[PDB]
Amino acid sequence: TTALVCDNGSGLVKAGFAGDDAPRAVFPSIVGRPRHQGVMVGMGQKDSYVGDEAQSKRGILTLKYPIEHGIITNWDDMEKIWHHTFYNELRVAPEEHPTLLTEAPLNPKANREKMTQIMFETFNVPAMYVAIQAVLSLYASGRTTGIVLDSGDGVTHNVPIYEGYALPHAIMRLDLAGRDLTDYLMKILTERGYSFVTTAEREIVRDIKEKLCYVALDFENEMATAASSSSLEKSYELPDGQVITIGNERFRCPETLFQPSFIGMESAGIHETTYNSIMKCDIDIRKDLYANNVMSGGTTMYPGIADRMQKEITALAPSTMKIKIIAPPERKYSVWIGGSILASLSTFQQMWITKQEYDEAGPSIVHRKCF
Amino acid sequence: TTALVCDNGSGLVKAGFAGDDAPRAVFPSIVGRPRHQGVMVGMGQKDSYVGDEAQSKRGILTLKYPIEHGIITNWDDMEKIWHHTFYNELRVAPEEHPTLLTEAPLNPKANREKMTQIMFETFNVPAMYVAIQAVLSLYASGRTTGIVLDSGDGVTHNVPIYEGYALPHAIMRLDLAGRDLTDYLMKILTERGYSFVTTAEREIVRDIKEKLCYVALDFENEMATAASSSSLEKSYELPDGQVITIGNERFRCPETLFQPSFIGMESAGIHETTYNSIMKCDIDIRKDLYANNVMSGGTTMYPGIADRMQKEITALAPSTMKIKIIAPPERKYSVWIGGSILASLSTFQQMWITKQEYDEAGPSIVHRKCF
Amino acid sequence: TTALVCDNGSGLVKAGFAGDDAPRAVFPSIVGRPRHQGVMVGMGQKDSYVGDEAQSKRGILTLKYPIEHGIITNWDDMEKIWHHTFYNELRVAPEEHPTLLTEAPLNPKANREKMTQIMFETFNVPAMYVAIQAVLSLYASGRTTGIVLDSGDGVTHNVPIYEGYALPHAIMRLDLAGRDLTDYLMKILTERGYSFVTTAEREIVRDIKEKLCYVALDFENEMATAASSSSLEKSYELPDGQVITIGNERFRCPETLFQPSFIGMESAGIHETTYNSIMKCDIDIRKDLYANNVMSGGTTMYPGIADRMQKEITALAPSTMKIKIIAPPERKYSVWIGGSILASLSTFQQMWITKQEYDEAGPSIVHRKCF
Amino acid sequence: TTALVCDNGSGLVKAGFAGDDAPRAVFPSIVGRPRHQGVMVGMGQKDSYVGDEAQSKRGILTLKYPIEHGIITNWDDMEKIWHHTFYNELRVAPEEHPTLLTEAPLNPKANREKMTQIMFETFNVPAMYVAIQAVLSLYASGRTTGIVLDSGDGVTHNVPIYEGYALPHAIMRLDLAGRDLTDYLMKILTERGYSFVTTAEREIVRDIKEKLCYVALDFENEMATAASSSSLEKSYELPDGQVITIGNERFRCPETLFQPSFIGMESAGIHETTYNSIMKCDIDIRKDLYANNVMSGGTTMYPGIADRMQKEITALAPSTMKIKIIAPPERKYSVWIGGSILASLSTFQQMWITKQEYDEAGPSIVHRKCF
Amino acid sequence: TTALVCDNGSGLVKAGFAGDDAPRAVFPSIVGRPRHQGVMVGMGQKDSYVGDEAQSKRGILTLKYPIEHGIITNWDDMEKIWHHTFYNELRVAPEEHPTLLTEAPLNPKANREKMTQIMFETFNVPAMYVAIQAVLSLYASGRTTGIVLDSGDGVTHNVPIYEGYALPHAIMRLDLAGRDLTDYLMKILTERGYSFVTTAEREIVRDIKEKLCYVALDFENEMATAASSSSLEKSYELPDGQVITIGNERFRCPETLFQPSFIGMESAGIHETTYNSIMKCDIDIRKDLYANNVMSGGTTMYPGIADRMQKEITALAPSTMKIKIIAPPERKYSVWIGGSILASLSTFQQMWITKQEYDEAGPSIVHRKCF
Amino acid sequence: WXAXCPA
Amino acid sequence: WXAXCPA
Amino acid sequence: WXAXCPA
Amino acid sequence: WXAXCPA
Amino acid sequence: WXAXCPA
Ligand SMILES: Nc1ncnc2c1ncn2[C@@H]1O[C@H](COP(=O)(O)OP(=O)(O)O)[C@@H](O)[C@H]1O
Ligand SMILES: Nc1ncnc2c1ncn2[C@@H]1O[C@H](COP(=O)(O)OP(=O)(O)O)[C@@H](O)[C@H]1O
Ligand SMILES: Nc1ncnc2c1ncn2[C@@H]1O[C@H](COP(=O)(O)OP(=O)(O)O)[C@@H](O)[C@H]1O
Ligand SMILES: Nc1ncnc2c1ncn2[C@@H]1O[C@H](COP(=O)(O)OP(=O)(O)O)[C@@H](O)[C@H]1O
Ligand SMILES: Nc1ncnc2c1ncn2[C@@H]1O[C@H](COP(=O)(O)OP(=O)(O)O)[C@@H](O)[C@H]1O
Ligand SMILES: [Mg+2]
Ligand SMILES: [Mg+2]
Ligand SMILES: [Mg+2]
Ligand SMILES: [Mg+2]
Ligand SMILES: [Mg+2]
Repeated sequence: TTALVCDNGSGLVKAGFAGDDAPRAVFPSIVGRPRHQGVMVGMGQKDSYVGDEAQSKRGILTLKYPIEHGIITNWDDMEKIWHHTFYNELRVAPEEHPTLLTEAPLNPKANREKMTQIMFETFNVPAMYVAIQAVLSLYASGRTTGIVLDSGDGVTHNVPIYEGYALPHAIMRLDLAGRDLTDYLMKILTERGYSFVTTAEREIVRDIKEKLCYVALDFENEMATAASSSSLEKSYELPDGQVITIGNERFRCPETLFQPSFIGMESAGIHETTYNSIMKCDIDIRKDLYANNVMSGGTTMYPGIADRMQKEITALAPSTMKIKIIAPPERKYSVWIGGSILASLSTFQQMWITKQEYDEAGPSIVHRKCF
Repeated sequence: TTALVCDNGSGLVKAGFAGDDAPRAVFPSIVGRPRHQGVMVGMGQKDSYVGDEAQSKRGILTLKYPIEHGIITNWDDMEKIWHHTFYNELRVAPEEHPTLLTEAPLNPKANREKMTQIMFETFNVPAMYVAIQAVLSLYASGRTTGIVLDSGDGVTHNVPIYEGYALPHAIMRLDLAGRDLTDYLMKILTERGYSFVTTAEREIVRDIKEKLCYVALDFENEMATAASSSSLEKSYELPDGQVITIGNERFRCPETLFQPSFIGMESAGIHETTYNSIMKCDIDIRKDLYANNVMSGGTTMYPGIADRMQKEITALAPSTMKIKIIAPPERKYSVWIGGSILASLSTFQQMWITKQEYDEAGPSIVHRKCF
Repeated sequence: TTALVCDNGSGLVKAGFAGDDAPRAVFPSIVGRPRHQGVMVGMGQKDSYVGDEAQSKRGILTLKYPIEHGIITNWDDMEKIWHHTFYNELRVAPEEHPTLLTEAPLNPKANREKMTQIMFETFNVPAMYVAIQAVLSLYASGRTTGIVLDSGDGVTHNVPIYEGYALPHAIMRLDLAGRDLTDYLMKILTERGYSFVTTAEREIVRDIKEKLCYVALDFENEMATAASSSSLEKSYELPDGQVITIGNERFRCPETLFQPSFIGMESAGIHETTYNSIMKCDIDIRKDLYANNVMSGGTTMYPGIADRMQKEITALAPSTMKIKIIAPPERKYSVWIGGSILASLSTFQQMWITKQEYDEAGPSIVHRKCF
Repeated sequence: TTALVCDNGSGLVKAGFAGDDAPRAVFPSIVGRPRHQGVMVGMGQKDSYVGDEAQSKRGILTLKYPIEHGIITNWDDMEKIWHHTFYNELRVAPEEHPTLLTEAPLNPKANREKMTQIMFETFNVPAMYVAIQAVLSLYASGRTTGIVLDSGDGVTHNVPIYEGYALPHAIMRLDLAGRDLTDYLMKILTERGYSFVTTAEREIVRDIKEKLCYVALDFENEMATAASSSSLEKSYELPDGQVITIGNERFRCPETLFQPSFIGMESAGIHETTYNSIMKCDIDIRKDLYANNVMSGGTTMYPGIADRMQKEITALAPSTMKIKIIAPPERKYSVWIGGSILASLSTFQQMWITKQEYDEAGPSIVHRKCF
Repeated sequence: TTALVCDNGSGLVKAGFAGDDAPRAVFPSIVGRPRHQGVMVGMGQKDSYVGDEAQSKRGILTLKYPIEHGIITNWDDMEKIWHHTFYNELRVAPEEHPTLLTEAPLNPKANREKMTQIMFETFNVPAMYVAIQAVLSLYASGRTTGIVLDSGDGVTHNVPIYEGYALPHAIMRLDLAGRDLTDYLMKILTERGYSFVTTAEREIVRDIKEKLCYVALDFENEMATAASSSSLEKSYELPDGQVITIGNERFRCPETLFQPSFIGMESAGIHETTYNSIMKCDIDIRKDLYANNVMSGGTTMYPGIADRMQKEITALAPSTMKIKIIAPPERKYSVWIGGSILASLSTFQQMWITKQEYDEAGPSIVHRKCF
Repeated sequence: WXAXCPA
Repeated sequence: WXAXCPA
Repeated sequence: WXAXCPA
Repeated sequence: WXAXCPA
Repeated sequence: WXAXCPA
């Protein structure tokens, strides 16, 4: 009578039921394995931990992300996460009803192939569909025209859509994403005088980022200010009680999105990419696209990021254009929300790939029945 | 109790009811089909757009003109336009009352044949009549003697009429028309430094032409002036906010009508053709024809075109002749207006082709009952 | 020891030497000028082409006929053709010996004046003579009494001759000629659904006419037949490989000679004109004239034209008259042949206009020594 | 005593001396700038690399193409390339003798203006001339009539020429070119499972294309075959030793030329454009144009492209036409070769623009003395 | 007229003059303080010993290393060592001429800040410069491209350099270093049956390591062999005359570099880190980097370490790559040697930070003038 | 059309 | 260019 | 991936 | 001509 | 250091 909706992308796993206005299962896509000799007999432990388990005992566990840059690499672990998701988190047998999976655009074909197969073979899912995340963001916004900027953990991408009719030749994909920012920050902190190198420590850094970092509207003068004022400095307490103080790193990390070159990322800045996608669209619709830029994903949560995008685009764009950055509260869950909407849509029903069809056509059907 | 009157020619479609002093339905004869993959399920879209719909979403749609040079080529699309015209624009069931259609002189027979049939078969129109557009222009002017120059989008033609009694051997037909001027302009703009190649872009160019171009009375010195003065230059804002500046192209495009050779059009200039039609008339009436030259159609809207015609004819014609170029405001709708007049004429009633007659004689009746 | 004989009339130029039984130089009276920008340096081209050169490259060249309706209008080009004729075609220096030129009766005086002068000034021709083409046709036939109907490209005319003693008051001249038929046909083809408008295309049409058209002996029922049978239809391959099909136009064009009104030509039909010329002759010789009607010129090549003339005259003429239409094979070259004969005639010698005489009397001599 | 000839178009730069049968300087039109912090003092490096230098160290350098779609955009870098060309490659002082430059038809006027000026100001070149590349291709072929298809890196174009006399109204220009194919291929490879995003990586992709891709004569069944057979698959070794395997992408990329819509390119396919250019020519010469289609430029090197063109045209063209695709070995250098020929032509000498003339008329002379 | 060059890193202090081919001052970076009650009045002792003094009387002294993991922690003692270095060892007043200091990449900013200041305040050094040790190693090798592996006492790091242009985003830093190996070995020896716990004893262990340990090329079978053969066992005489015998510990300690997990070091093995640094470099230069791997520092002295690296990399790398491990004699002094070279380089001169500049800008200049 | 022009 | 394309 | 990046 | 027709 | 390690 319903369907499962989930954001099986990088970073976090979001899941719930169609029609729900919020995911209930929200936890890290992390698999952990111990790297020390277990001693106490009777400890009652396992050789694999997932999500919150992994975070809870990260000082012992070696943590891995099955998903890298939106690509599933460790299929065994991937399977485990889904297993956990369905039974431990959602408390539901997926075999009973259809599931909506999502992905970033432009992934190696095989990624879809195996996803499809697993759903049919391990989970024996009644029906399934793979959707592009950017598209889902528009459903969340309730708009048919705009440019979706989905910037998650492993991947950032741009999909211009005009009353539907997505324009594939204008889709941009950028590797530079939250995970890279995290890594970069670690190196910056070394400069400041703090060392983080274990995987657990990496996660701590992530926590820091998510709380303290913000986007400057004038990076140059932001640094000028930082260089002469403790007002930008801010303290933070680490898990063992130590207190650290962040200086100009608080905004230097975010800046990377606008200047990828900081990490050797040859590619253009996020606002240039955005702009370029528009440039690949016909002059007739460019205006509308400027009107509806839509933010989406966890990295769009940095304070001021909207304003920075606005400024940057304003500069690149022609004058008297209505540059509007749509960036609503809860945009962190945009995609998942859109999924709930789409799944609840009755019309959508005829897009499901059935097992029947799978059996007859094979896994290649995902490149024909499903967009 | 009335009748439909329409200009089903190239370019725009004009339509209204007999007795009306202006057409109410005025929109492009354009059919649009999407050329991108529709993605958003529930978008509520169609596989075919017409007129304003087409213009509105031209950045997505591939736009076509069913009519080329006054010849209907894509009958399916033609039908669609008429369908739209009657029900979406006019909001009237054509089956209820007679319709006046028009055409340029000297069209492939089959053009009339199919028009007639469609009206009787698809629309089941009570009665119909096909009129030559030039003739209608005189009714609009209220004159029985003159030379009508109907210069539309796909075709330009000359019909000398003397108290009725049109002279068929003197009718001239010229392919060079507004659509060609548009195309030519596109190439000229390339020189200036602007590229327009999509169909949507073509339409933009058309818009430009209609606003900025004008006719010089001394093309040679007009260029001499342009070459040394920004006073001829004029800015224009494109749909995406970019601003362009037009130089001497502003009058070079119009000039083509007087020098067709610019586009490889071997044919004589529009004023030479006009003149030649007069030359094919007997000396006794030539004088009167010089007195009443009548402009008609959208291309006669370029500022100064009347004066240019006057000058050119004056040069070719004998001295002391009253060369008068009649070029009233609203001449853009001349034909349609004339149609309204003619249709309202009670005497005219006996020219209608009835379905009865059609059934008995067949479609060939259009070459015998109808002029 | 000999003389040049040529048909310098409209259409084609025929030339050869006196005593020859056929012209060797047979080519179009056409001058061509390029209307496109020459690009390839070293192309080795000229700014003027003649005859076969013109036909060969007619897609590039603008083609003109110096002669219109039997009147030389473009003297420069006229000169060029003669130049070509003498040196490129005949391969002979005309300065060496006398030349016979021809013309249609009733031409503007000046036409002869300039012809004469040019021959004496540009070509320095030893002696010359201008003859009426109709007369020459009789020499070709070997008859002294008859009515010659010379119907060429630009002009048709009738000259009744009775044992010599031509009757000038009965000479008829008709503008309606092959070139007009060609033009008319072009318009008819538009109806059928084919467009021909360039000068090159005009020439193509001419080719078509010359191959497919024929004369009906019952135009009315010919149409009745055509209207219900593909047996009259006939295919034809155009230069670019396209195939066209001609319907009733195949005989409608020829019909114009019998009904000039089709092109607005007020004048009586060719058979009425013929008849009328006879009516202007005294009753005593009318009988003989009916006996010897002589066809002559390219337009008398349409299949059945003789029979049609016969029928038409038979109807107009009194009963029991021997209406005979003389229409021998090779009548297309009649005039030229006659010229060869006349020139070879030794008696004729005393009709030559010498340069001596020209110098003394001036060009006006052509209206006194020469008929 | 001689002259420089070069192909200063997009992609590669070709250069040599007039009379040479092959260019000696053949290298990429690429300028490179480092994007990493130089550390080793004494490294002896520069801030700008050209051609082979750029390729050699492309992993460090940011590579740019001054020329985009046949338009010079980065004039500073353009200058640098020419500088390199003359002194580092050709080892010659250009100031000593005349230079032939080339371009695609229909470029923004200013492009020529600056080229001209630079040659006179930076290089102080004795004389110069700008030629249309298509024209030069005919000189290479030794023909005066044909249609040249010059399909290079940034631009493809069609120029119909008939014994010289190029027909400007029929010249077609198409943005879709080799550089776009390269870009497209990159996206396709993503599907296969390979990521290329840096500029250096772009160049690698180009290399791949040039070695492995070929044209199918039945794209549909080519895919059907590919889908079930490794016989189409082919391995390739990347610079770091990794081996990749190409599947159906090997022919899918080339296909784009026949179906531009793959990259959102609304425009008609290359064979349709070719055909259309012919359609814009008068029926009289169309036949000859079908006989001489001439391939030219690097993209015409894909195996089977000739056959594909032949097939496509054959389908569009009338039957029994001699569709011949001229596609000789070394057609990749066609233009340059033609340049050598033209420059060696002594007649050509009078087409040179001298500095004298430049000084007097100004840079605008390039639009009057030079075609 | 010269400059001081020194390796002020962890472990040992190396120092000499620019242009020297070997350091003359080579002694431990150790400060010693007595921990017993001095009794004999007149003993003539001090409360602080340095280097050889410390080693000589290590049974009494508590020995400390001011430097830990490449970070200066005990600044007072640091100062003392430098003092000793300059006056007791080098016998030179540093105030007279410039000094080159070195460091590992990615150190807490403050480390540089204080170093700079001390040089200017305590020693009043004319000019100074801080260089990255890895870079210096290349100067020693005379190469501009390669990957330097500097593995010292407190820190190991990887810096990929390509014709200069070091790639900062690919620099790796690893805590696992010689000092840790020493510590680990101590624990292993406990297993064998020997206890070492005093700081002096730690130093003894270090001595042992440096003489007896070697790298296996097959750790697994090396153990298999050890387990059944005294041929691997080797005796050693301790300072008090006791003789000990080392078993499989002789190669187990070295192994830790390839399996850091032995000491709880989560981080990847040294060969994996090396490899990963390469992976962070663009495919275009990866080949060259494989060709030039450069060993550097005391830990690269274990017999067979080169071969082990070769094997490990060979396994990870693509086939047919030229994996070359450059590991020349005297690589233990690589950095110092490079320093001598660089300092002697005359070009280098313009990199010196002068006191003038320091006074004006402050210590922060070290992050701008100096790399 | 079916001859000269492309109509 | 300055209009359609990005040249 | 199997080319640029390390996916 | 110079009157009726256009010759 | 002041975080992970004990420097
Ligand atoms: N509140 C926050 N502020 C800033 N960055 C955040 C925040 N929450 C998450 N992020 C970053 O965004 C990424 C996860 O967001 P999400 O969009 O769910 O990724 P994904 O969509 O790929 O699951 C991580 O890199 C995370 O650190
Ligand atoms: N205001 C205007 N000024 C100049 N040209 C115009 C104007 N309006 C229309 N045109 C041109 O005239 C043509 C349309 O006019 P119209 O006479 O209605 O064509 P048609 O009669 O064939 O519908 C188009 O080519 C159009 O661009
Ligand atoms: N075989 C033919 N059949 C029908 N008409 C022809 C034929 N040959 C020529 N004509 C027409 O007759 C004219 C040329 O014939 P000709 O008598 O030589 O003209 P002219 O005498 O004026 O040179 C042209 O209009 C030509 O098309
Ligand atoms: N051997 C080849 N096979 C296929 N494509 C090629 C080959 N060589 C070059 N190309 C492509 O053709 C273009 C360069 O050819 P060229 O005609 O010299 O361009 P341009 O004429 O604009 O210099 C590039 O896009 C290149 O990749
Ligand atoms: N001959 C040797 N064999 C093996 N290890 C050595 C040798 N000499 C020194 N080491 C180890 O290398 C380190 C010192 O080398 P060095 O590179 O000078 O360190 P640093 O560069 O940090 O001064 C110490 O841990 C030392 O024990
Ligand atoms: Mg996401
Ligand atoms: Mg109209
Ligand atoms: Mg004749
Ligand atoms: Mg080229
Ligand atoms: Mg060291």
